[PDB]
Amino acid sequence: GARKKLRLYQFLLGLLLRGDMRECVWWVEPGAGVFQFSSKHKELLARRWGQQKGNRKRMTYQKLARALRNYAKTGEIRKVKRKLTYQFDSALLPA
DNA sequence: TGAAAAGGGAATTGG
DNA sequence: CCAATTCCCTTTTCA
Ligand SMILES: *O[C@H]1C[C@H](n2cnc3c(N)ncnc32)O[C@@H]1CO
Ligand SMILES: *O[C@H]1C[C@H](n2cc(C)c(=O)[nH]c2=O)O[C@@H]1CO
Repeated sequence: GARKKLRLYQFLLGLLLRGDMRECVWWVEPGAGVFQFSSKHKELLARRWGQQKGNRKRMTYQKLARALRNYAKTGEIRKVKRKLTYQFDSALLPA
């Protein structure tokens, strides 16, 4: 009996779709899947991610961005050439 | 002028 | 052994 936990891209996509923590992350170009983190309030979302996963240490945005870097391999999220800006693969977005 | 932002290697670990 | 987590290292920017 192995318990399921959220993946980072799901956590973030759920935040965006529901308009939660809109002070910490927001759509920049929603039709294109492009979103961006708040420069001042991103660590609050980071801590919320750590709690969500029940990790032993406090989650910081450095460790969160470090995690996002690995998605370059599988392609669910890529970094965009804009400050604290990222992009979801379009197969995660409606038509 | 140092915090922030951007990369990175790799050992680790819950499940 | 995935899917991050954790820790540490770098360079570049600019507020
Ligand atoms: O101690 C040096 C460096 C520091 N300082 C702060 N902001 C600076 C900019 N924009 N250019 C150069 N030096 C900067 O103050 C002293 C120089 O005035
Ligand atoms: O492919 C490897 C790793 C895999 N493995 C090992 C262990 C200890 C575990 O808990 N899960 C798991 O999938 O088994 C193969 C042999 O070690």
